[PDB]
Amino acid sequence: MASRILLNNGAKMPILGLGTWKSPPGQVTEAVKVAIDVGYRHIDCAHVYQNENEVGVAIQEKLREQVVKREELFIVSKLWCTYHEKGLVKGACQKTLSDLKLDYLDLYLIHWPTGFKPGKEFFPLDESGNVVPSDTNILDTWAAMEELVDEGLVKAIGISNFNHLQVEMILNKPGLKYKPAVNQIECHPYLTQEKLIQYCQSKGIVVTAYSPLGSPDRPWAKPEDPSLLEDPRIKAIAAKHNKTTAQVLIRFPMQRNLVVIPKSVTPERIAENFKVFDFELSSQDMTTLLSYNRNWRVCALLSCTSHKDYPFHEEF
Ligand SMILES: NC(=O)c1ccc[n+]([C@@H]2O[C@H](COP(=O)([O-])OP(=O)(O)OC[C@H]3O[C@@H](n4cnc5c(N)ncnc54)[C@H](OP(=O)(O)O)[C@@H]3O)[C@@H](O)[C@H]2O)c1
Ligand SMILES: C#CCNC(=O)c1ccc(F)cc1OCC(=O)O
Repeated sequence: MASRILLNNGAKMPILGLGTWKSPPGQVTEAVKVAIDVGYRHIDCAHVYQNENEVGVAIQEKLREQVVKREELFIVSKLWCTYHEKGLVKGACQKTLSDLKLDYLDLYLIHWPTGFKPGKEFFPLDESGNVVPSDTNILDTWAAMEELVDEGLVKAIGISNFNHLQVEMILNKPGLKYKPAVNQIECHPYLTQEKLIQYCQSKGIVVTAYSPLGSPDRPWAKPEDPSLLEDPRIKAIAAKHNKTTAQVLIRFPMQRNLVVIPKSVTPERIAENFKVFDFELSSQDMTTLLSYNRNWRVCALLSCTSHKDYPFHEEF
């Protein structure tokens, strides 16, 4: 298992990164510092997570300390839905750069295919509670992303939560200048994504798996929901390999040629989660884990199910 995967922009991306959604601002600086100390070279960020300033403090301190060089880091962020407008994309990217203390991003993603009305609110609602859309389409937003590459602000651009028809729309864009490098999607044994993964990989687009542990800290969790970390079938595979259940859940996408971004703010778990380059799941193990699919989503974007670009009506 090599540590990096080659992207279609010619750059290499570390296959294991640190997630930062829900990482409290008072804990995430330490989390990222510890992560870099124990070997992480890829951090997954987003403006909407409201903690990029604090992530940036950690990155900058480790650069200043010469623990790592900037070229050895792979920093990812995402354009939020209220910034899909041509005239807002650069400023959104620049705000993220300023917060992260960087002069470029390694990868910048369209966070969701759905554009929302610009303004202070991340989810602008009408008087009845539906998200208020933007009229700006996926293709014009993509053109704005391409401009960021040409201005030196980002080294690669990609997409997140795009279904295969939406990926296809970009690939078929008239005058397409840069193909998406990455599609970041939810993926774990309860949402195995075989169809979408195959499609993206066949087009040379690298897939990043989010919520690989099933996001037990997701704010809308309910007691009756399935739980990957507590699934005795997965625990059994972990026990056989003398690893933790989380380590199995992280190794699983790695062996499918995916990038994976487990989140933790717990120093011991941050270190644990990185120790996944010392064992191999068998083909049988992999197929067994795949068999647990139930099309269950942590992130279903439920306030946007009527948006013209809602991604999850399509089968994949
Ligand atoms: N593009 C998108 O739309 C999108 C959507 C969702 C997520 N993401 C990205 O993907 C990252 C990962 O997804 P996620 O945050 O939803 O959830 P996740 O990585 O599947 O799970 C995070 C949870 O697992 C716990 N955990 C971590 N390591 C553990 C271990 N070794 N043993 C037991 N529990 C462990 C964490 O606890 P502690 O932190 O307390 O240790 C936290 O509660 C996000 O942080 C974000 O960067 C992107
Ligand atoms: C379900 C769903 C869609 N996402 C959200 O509602 C959301 C909102 C804010 C945030 F910080 C993370 C959020 O979810 C994770 C993400 O989108 O990266």
